Amino acid sequence: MKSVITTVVSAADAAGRFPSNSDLESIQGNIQRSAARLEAAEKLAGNHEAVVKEAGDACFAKYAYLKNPGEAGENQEKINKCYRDVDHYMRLVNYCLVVGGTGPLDEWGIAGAREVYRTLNLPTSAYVASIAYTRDRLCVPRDMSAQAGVEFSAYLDYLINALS
Amino acid sequence: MKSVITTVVSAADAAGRFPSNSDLESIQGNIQRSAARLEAAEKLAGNHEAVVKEAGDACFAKYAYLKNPGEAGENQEKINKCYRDVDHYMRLVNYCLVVGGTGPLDEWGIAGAREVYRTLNLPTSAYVASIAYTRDRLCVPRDMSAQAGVEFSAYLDYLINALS
Amino acid sequence: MKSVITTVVSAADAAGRFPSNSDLESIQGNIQRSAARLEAAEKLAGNHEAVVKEAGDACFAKYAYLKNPGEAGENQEKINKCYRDVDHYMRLVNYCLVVGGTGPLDEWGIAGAREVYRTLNLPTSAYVASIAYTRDRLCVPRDMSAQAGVEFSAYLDYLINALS
Amino acid sequence: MLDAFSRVVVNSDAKAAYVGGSDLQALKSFIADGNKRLDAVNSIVSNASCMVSDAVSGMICENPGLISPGGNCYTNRRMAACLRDGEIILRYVSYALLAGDASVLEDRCLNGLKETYIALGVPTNSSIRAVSIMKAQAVAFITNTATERKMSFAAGDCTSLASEVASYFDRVGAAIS
Amino acid sequence: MLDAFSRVVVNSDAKAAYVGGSDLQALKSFIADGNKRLDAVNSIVSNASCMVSDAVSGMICENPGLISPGGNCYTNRRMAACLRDGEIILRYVSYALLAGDASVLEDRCLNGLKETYIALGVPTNSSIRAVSIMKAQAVAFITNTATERKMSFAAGDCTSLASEVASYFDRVGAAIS
Amino acid sequence: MLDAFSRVVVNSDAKAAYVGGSDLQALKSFIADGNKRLDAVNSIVSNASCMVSDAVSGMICENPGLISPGGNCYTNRRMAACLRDGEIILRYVSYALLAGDASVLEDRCLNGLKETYIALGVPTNSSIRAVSIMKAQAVAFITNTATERKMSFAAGDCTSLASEVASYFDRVGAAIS
Ligand SMILES: *C(=C)C1=C(C)[C@@H](Cc2[nH]c(/C=C3N=C(/C=C4\NC(=O)[C@H](C)[C@H]4[C@@H](*)C)C(C)=C\3CCC(=O)O)c(CCC(=O)O)c2C)NC1=O
Ligand SMILES: *C(=C)C1=C(C)[C@@H](Cc2[nH]c(/C=C3N=C(/C=C4\NC(=O)[C@H](C)[C@H]4[C@@H](*)C)C(C)=C\3CCC(=O)O)c(CCC(=O)O)c2C)NC1=O
Ligand SMILES: *C(=C)C1=C(C)[C@@H](Cc2[nH]c(/C=C3N=C(/C=C4\NC(=O)[C@H](C)[C@H]4[C@@H](*)C)C(C)=C\3CCC(=O)O)c(CCC(=O)O)c2C)NC1=O
Ligand SMILES: *[C@@H](C)[C@H]1/C(=C/C2=NC(=C\c3[nH]c(C[C@H]4NC(=O)C(C=C)=C4C)c(C)c3CCC(=O)O)/C(CCC(=O)O)=C2C)NC(=O)[C@@H]1C
Ligand SMILES: *[C@@H](C)[C@H]1/C(=C/C2=NC(=C\c3[nH]c(C[C@H]4NC(=O)C(C=C)=C4C)c(C)c3CCC(=O)O)/C(CCC(=O)O)=C2C)NC(=O)[C@@H]1C
Ligand SMILES: *[C@@H](C)[C@H]1/C(=C/C2=NC(=C\c3[nH]c(C[C@H]4NC(=O)C(C=C)=C4C)c(C)c3CCC(=O)O)/C(CCC(=O)O)=C2C)NC(=O)[C@@H]1C
Ligand SMILES: *[C@H](C)[C@H]1/C(=C/C2=NC(=C\c3[nH]c(C[C@H]4NC(=O)C(C=C)=C4C)c(C)c3CCC(=O)O)/C(CCC(=O)O)=C2C)NC(=O)[C@@H]1C
Ligand SMILES: *[C@H](C)[C@H]1/C(=C/C2=NC(=C\c3[nH]c(C[C@H]4NC(=O)C(C=C)=C4C)c(C)c3CCC(=O)O)/C(CCC(=O)O)=C2C)NC(=O)[C@@H]1C
Ligand SMILES: *[C@H](C)[C@H]1/C(=C/C2=NC(=C\c3[nH]c(C[C@H]4NC(=O)C(C=C)=C4C)c(C)c3CCC(=O)O)/C(CCC(=O)O)=C2C)NC(=O)[C@@H]1C
Ligand SMILES: *[C@H](C)[C@H]1/C(=C/C2=NC(=C\c3[nH]c(C[C@H]4NC(=O)C(C=C)=C4C)c(C)c3CCC(=O)O)/C(CCC(=O)O)=C2C)NC(=O)[C@@H]1C
Ligand SMILES: *[C@H](C)[C@H]1/C(=C/C2=NC(=C\c3[nH]c(C[C@H]4NC(=O)C(C=C)=C4C)c(C)c3CCC(=O)O)/C(CCC(=O)O)=C2C)NC(=O)[C@@H]1C
Ligand SMILES: *[C@H](C)[C@H]1/C(=C/C2=NC(=C\c3[nH]c(C[C@H]4NC(=O)C(C=C)=C4C)c(C)c3CCC(=O)O)/C(CCC(=O)O)=C2C)NC(=O)[C@@H]1C
Ligand SMILES: *[C@H](C)[C@H]1/C(=C/C2=NC(=C\c3[nH]c(C[C@H]4NC(=O)C(C=C)=C4C)c(C)c3CCC(=O)O)/C(CCC(=O)O)=C2C)NC(=O)[C@@H]1C
Ligand SMILES: *[C@H](C)[C@H]1/C(=C/C2=NC(=C\c3[nH]c(C[C@H]4NC(=O)C(C=C)=C4C)c(C)c3CCC(=O)O)/C(CCC(=O)O)=C2C)NC(=O)[C@@H]1C
Repeated sequence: MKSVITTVVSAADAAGRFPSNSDLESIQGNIQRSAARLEAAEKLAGNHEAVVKEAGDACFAKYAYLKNPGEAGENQEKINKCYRDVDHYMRLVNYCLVVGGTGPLDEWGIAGAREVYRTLNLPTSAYVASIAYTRDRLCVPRDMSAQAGVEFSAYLDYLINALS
Repeated sequence: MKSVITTVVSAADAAGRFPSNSDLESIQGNIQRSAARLEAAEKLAGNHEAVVKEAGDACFAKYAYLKNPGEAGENQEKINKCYRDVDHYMRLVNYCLVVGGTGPLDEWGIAGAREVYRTLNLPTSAYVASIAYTRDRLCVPRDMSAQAGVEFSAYLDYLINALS
Repeated sequence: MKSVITTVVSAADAAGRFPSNSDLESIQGNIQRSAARLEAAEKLAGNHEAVVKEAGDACFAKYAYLKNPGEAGENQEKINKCYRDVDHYMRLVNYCLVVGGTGPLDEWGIAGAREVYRTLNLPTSAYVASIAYTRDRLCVPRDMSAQAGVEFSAYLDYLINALS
Repeated sequence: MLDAFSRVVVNSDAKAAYVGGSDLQALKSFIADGNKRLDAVNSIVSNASCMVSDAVSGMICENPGLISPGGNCYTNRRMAACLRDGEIILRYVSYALLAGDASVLEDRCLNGLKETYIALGVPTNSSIRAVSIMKAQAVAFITNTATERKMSFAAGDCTSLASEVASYFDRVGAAIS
Repeated sequence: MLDAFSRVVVNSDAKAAYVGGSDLQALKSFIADGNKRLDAVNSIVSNASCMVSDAVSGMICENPGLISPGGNCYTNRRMAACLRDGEIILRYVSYALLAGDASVLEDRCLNGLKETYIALGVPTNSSIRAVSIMKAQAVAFITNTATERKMSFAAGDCTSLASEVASYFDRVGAAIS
Repeated sequence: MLDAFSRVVVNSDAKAAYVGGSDLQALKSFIADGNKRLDAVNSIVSNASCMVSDAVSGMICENPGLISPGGNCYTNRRMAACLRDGEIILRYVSYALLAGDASVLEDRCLNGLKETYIALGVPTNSSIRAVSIMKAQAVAFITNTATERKMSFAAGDCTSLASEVASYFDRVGAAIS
């Protein structure tokens, strides 16, 4: 699960080394930055249903064709799977804010996504519309502090770029 | 077992591919050519004892020294193993005509032959004399059609070249 | 265990070869040289306690600091382990004289020695002082014949160079 | 690997026998019906993406716990692996149909697979249901009786080819149970 | 590998749950006490050579048959291997302490080790005693109560870190018994 | 691998003992009789092709089912493998005789071989008969009592060398039964 800790430990292990100063110094960065990301994670945890509804709504408002026969949102059960998928990504963003790295997105959300969405004929731009809507809907300092926004937005761009 | 089918399937598998048009088109060649080779195979199946007797006789007529003390045909049991070996090759030629490829010769007759014949001091030219005699004894259209002869002769040259 | 025999056998095996003349001829060298080395081995076997006492004594006479608090010979049990280690090397030299190669030193005395002596803070020069003392104490023909001395001395230099 | 022809050769060789007229009528029919075999393989490969997608989605909509956390299809990585396995299996069944022999499927796909699925925790029962659905799809395509798509053929009986491909799909379940 | 944070994430993910305030107080403390954790890891790595040396020598002086012929520490090659294993184990325990999670130790060091020691004839009981001695040393260093050396720290309570590293050392014996 | 000399060294080392006069008389004889050992190895390697050929042919003429279809010597590929195995075994027995120790044979040839033959279906009983024939041939050559060929030696007693090579051949059967 990529994070500050796991990156430095993996690198030391690959070299047969004990932890040393740059490893400990890297981890001091955790101690400084954790407040901003854990603020974003808590805001997310506390309000994900409303966030996910707005994001899924924006997807379908942008792409009404999705609701046509044979398209990815042709019926209610498929529509609900779409909002569920937005909820999964938001939960993984919460996980990345907690871990302080992209590990939970990389492992549980991005790896194999291309193959899945292509095979199941789910258009990537619809996912990107959801995540981008959320990134641009973010309101600082209304919703959270500036640095909590930066952390939150970084993971949303990371996912967008991963899908693009 | 090398054939038209196994060559194209192996190649598609090596590439992770479904069968595609050139694979199916290759196999259409089976459907066109099978009549000529199955004619040769049936003629062989029906008359192998006479063929093998003529071929083994020609070997020993060409190489009377084989019957001297310490040579490969020094007694009757060794002589009979020689005609048996000619019969084995002829049976494998029948198999190649049926399969439409060299697989049965390659796998069951050629692979390891050099080592065996050298170790057991069996002269290769005696085998070649048998097979070449059969190739040149072939009589078209007396024995089979021109294209059945071509198929039959191709496998006999293939074996000769394999031993040379 | 490196020796004349094992070197030539290993080389033939690596090539898939039966023993051949240079292999047998190498082993004739055993038959010529064994007398000199087995003389040295027997002299060693018969007088190792006296040899080892002189060698360990010379180590500590050269390096009195070893007996200071926190050094490698700070107490009697550690001192006795030092003479024991000299005895082990001498026993391995006896083994090399018997085998006609460095195998027993390489395998049981040299391999991993650097790591062990560095980790346990045992100074290599103290070992070298013991072994060199023995090499220079050797007295020909008082102690053994000239060629037995050459064999004995070769293994002592081999170990010195291995530690240097 | 063997094909229909080399299969007969293997059986004959076991008895040191030449292959002659009596044994050759079956292979003569194999050849006479060869265009049908090519068409049957074409009807599968031409719909292979939709087959795999629909079969694995069908496995899941019947057993939606597969996509709960801890389900074996949960996460994109697992869903992608499963879809990949679905296509691999179809690809090897399609080789078996083109060759008229199961050996490529058994040797290169099925051997080792039960142990592997056991080791990974891939549920062999759901795997069998995905495979049964592809069986249903394959038979439909080969007999041009698929509900959502028709293809183009000279009219004739392909019952035997449909039966034969079903036997290859049935091999996968047998190997993994 | 996981760390303290990704551990919580794994547990939450099993329930499809977001990590929110209630679960976050523990990780907030983990962070608030983070300098202590860095100091504890520093006190071990800074004395790692002496630890391994003293622990393996201690194993031997308690069981001197280990260096008799046929003993598993006999010859330099065997002694060097054992010392190497001592340091490897310490290195992975030190990763576990820096990460606040045992998974790097379990996954990369402990898995396969019992079978390996069984196969080689490395005595798992003596191995456990070397590990117990390093445990004793590690706790001493982390609490600045080592008899022969002190290091420099702002005064405070590191009982929990000492307990935690002891639990990692105790994992090694558990895996190899 | 060990040879006769390093064998004694291994045994002495187990007791932390120097090798001295008492133990050295056997190795002194080994050396004094060393030219005989070289001659014995020469008489085998110089006839090795004929030995293998005759032994494997002898196995077959006694058990002609081996070359029926389904026999383990049937096809050139199988016959070539068997002949290859015959020569490998002889080559390792010839190393053991040159070294005066079985360890090269046991370690590099015999270890793993029963399992392998079991896995491949190579008949271990026929394998033993081929090996027994090479034993008979080897003893004949070393004692210059082969019926079809004599070699050149200064006259003397090589009973012990013949006994010793027979013990190495007898090791192969023991390992594969
Ligand atoms: C979940 C709600 C769910 C499904 C998803 C679905 C799975 C399913 N599918 C079949 C049968 C077929 N699927 C076919 C696939 C295709 N036909 C096409 O035209 C396109 C190219 C392609 C992909 C869409 C085909 C050909 C069949 C065969 C029957 C038919 O033609 O109608 C089944 C039935 C399985 C069986 O018989 O055992 C299932 C379960 N069903 C779901 O409930
Ligand atoms: C054999 C005669 C024998 C030993 C060798 C020794 C092994 C041993 N060591 C301990 C405890 C510790 N060793 C420590 C190591 C060090 N302290 C230092 O200052 C340097 C840097 C470093 C290496 C010398 C430490 C810190 C301890 C903890 C206790 C302490 O500080 O005094 C034990 C006790 C093990 C236990 O409690 O189970 C043993 C057995 N003892 C021998 O008998
Ligand atoms: C099948 C009809 C059949 C055989 C083939 C044969 C196998 C066999 N061979 C022996 C004994 C020996 N073979 C030897 C080989 C050679 N001697 C040579 O001069 C050349 C160089 C070389 C290869 C031809 C030798 C030396 C012997 C030892 C006896 C002897 O010298 O006469 C046996 C006897 C095996 C036994 O004693 O258990 C067998 C079965 N016999 C066949 O029936
Ligand atoms: C069951 C599978 C089908 C069905 C198949 C039939 N195909 C028949 C004839 C035929 N098909 C092809 C195409 C095939 N041959 C190729 O070479 C290639 C690609 C390389 C393919 C895909 C050909 C050439 C022919 C021969 C006739 C022609 O020239 O068009 C056929 C008629 C009987 C026969 O020839 O055996 C049948 C029954 N028919 C069906 O109705 C189901 C759906
Ligand atoms: C138990 C392990 C110890 C102990 C540890 C404490 N350390 C405390 C403060 C502290 N320590 C460091 C060093 C650490 N931070 C780093 O960034 C690096 C290297 C990159 C290291 C090794 C720092 C920076 C601080 C913060 C205070 C300062 O600026 O100096 C501490 C005080 C409480 C706290 O800050 O949490 C304790 C208790 N103390 C002990 O007595 C035992 C022996
Ligand atoms: C049983 C194996 C034999 C037998 C062997 C004897 N060989 C004797 C002497 C001898 N043989 C060699 C050849 C050997 N030494 C080599 O260096 C090499 C190749 C590098 C080979 C093949 C030598 C040099 C000698 C020494 C005498 C000489 O100079 O010719 C021998 C005599 C007793 C002895 O020296 O130990 C025997 C008995 N003799 C037999 O009759 C059976 C068949
Ligand atoms: C929303 C922007 C889309 C949309 C989405 C649909 N997704 C469908 C299925 C589905 N989604 C995923 C990814 C999701 N599952 C996970 O486990 C994780 C991470 C933990 C994520 C992000 C998977 C793997 C699947 C397949 C398995 C399943 O069915 O749940 C889906 C059903 C597709 C179908 O049945 O054909 C839809 C409709 N729908 C939309 O309109 C836009 C494009
Ligand atoms: C920002 C520069 C604007 C501004 C934006 C408004 N946002 C409004 C409501 C709102 N926003 C969100 C998503 C947001 N809440 C979260 O908890 C997180 C992430 C953790 C995000 C991105 C939601 C769910 C809602 C509706 C619930 C609520 O009111 O909080 C809003 C209200 C009216 C509207 O719906 O458009 C506005 C106007 N407001 C500003 O003053 C600056 C200029
Ligand atoms: C005929 C042109 C030769 C001749 C041949 C002899 N062959 C002898 C043995 C033999 N032949 C083969 C190859 C054969 N066996 C197979 O399984 C297959 C393919 C399926 C083939 C083509 C093998 C492997 C062997 C060895 C095993 C056996 O004995 O059957 C043979 C006996 C040799 C001996 O005992 O020394 C002879 C004499 N003899 C001739 O005069 C010409 C050269
Ligand atoms: C051909 C250009 C000549 C010709 C040749 C003759 N062949 C004679 C008999 C014959 N040929 C074979 C081998 C042949 N029969 C087979 O079944 C196969 C392969 C499947 C082959 C290669 C045999 C076994 C026999 C004897 C049995 C029989 O008569 O069929 C032949 C008879 C006299 C003789 O033995 O020399 C001749 C003259 N005949 C021609 O008219 C053209 C010029
Ligand atoms: C040599 C060029 C000198 C010489 C040297 C002396 N050596 C004396 C005694 C002695 N040497 C050894 C070690 C030696 N004995 C062995 O068995 C082996 C290896 C197998 C070695 C290297 C020992 C253990 C001893 C003491 C027991 C004994 O006397 O043999 C010696 C006696 C007086 C002294 O201790 O210094 C001398 C003078 N003697 C010479 O005449 C030439 C010039
Ligand atoms: C889909 C219908 C299943 C399902 C499938 C999963 N398979 C997973 C991994 C996997 N599968 C194989 C065998 C496959 N690879 C081959 O090369 C061949 C044939 C040549 C086949 C049939 C392997 C070796 C592996 C491991 C390597 C890899 O991951 O690709 C898998 C991932 C397991 C995991 O998460 O650890 C899944 C989910 N799972 C299902 O629930 C339905 C029933
Ligand atoms: C020391 C406290 C023991 C002891 C240790 C020995 N270990 C020996 C070999 C060995 N150890 C391992 C596992 C180690 N390597 C790894 O990479 C990792 C983790 C990633 C670990 C924990 C392996 C794989 C091996 C074999 C390869 C090698 O030799 O390095 C060993 C040599 C055994 C022998 O002589 O055959 C020893 C002596 N022995 C003891 O008596 C104390 C209890
Ligand atoms: C001959 C007297 C036997 C017999 C032998 C067969 N052995 C076959 C294959 C084989 N043998 C080995 C072991 C061999 N290779 C080594 O590298 C070493 C020592 C270092 C030895 C002793 C291996 C690994 C293999 C498999 C790889 C290969 O084929 O070379 C074999 C082929 C078996 C098959 O057809 O599948 C045969 C026939 N068979 C007999 O009936 C007599 C008793």
